[PDB]
Amino acid sequence: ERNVKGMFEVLEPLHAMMERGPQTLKETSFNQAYGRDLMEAQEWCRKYMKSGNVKDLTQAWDLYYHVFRRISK
Amino acid sequence: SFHLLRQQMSLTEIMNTGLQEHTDDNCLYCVCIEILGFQPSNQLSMCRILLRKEVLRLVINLSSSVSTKCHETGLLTIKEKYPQTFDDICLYSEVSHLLSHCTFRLPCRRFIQELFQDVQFLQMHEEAEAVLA
Ligand SMILES: [Zn+2]
Repeated sequence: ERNVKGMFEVLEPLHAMMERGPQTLKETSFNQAYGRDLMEAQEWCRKYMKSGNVKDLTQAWDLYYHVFRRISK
Repeated sequence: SFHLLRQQMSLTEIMNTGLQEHTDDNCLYCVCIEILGFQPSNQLSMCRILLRKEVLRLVINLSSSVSTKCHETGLLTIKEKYPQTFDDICLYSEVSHLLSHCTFRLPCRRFIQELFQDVQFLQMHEEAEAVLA
């Protein structure tokens, strides 16, 4: 649908609930595994949202696809 | 604003410059005009300006690595139908500059730099010959 403000509202509550700190051992394990990629992708998404250019969104979606392919296995 | 128009209108029907961040600096050729007295670039054979942003948007779509084979096939169709569109050095400069600022996978980066292998670059070599003697 080419809806950037739709996927933003889809995956920003995930960043919000990930920003309050892990509370269990499974959440700490998920943070230690994927938290750097899920932070850098959010940084690239913010860089895209400030100054609109797909050059900043392609790297964030590459990191998101890497995290998705590692989770799905 | 070509990325939004390309979603609804295809490649054959659009046929019936294209570089975003291209200046004198950061180009393989355009740096040498002021410093070394290079000749200005030739006028190539808006018939080629649209293919320039088409190949650039295909390469920047190739950076996300979501569906790389579709853009692989599209880039190879561009190469097979128009083999002289990969000859302008001012486009090689921008695709190398975008490779120098984004996250490309290694076979993807190898494919992109391999498409620019069988190139001549006659005009910059002969202008090096002209400034040489
Ligand atoms: Zn140039």
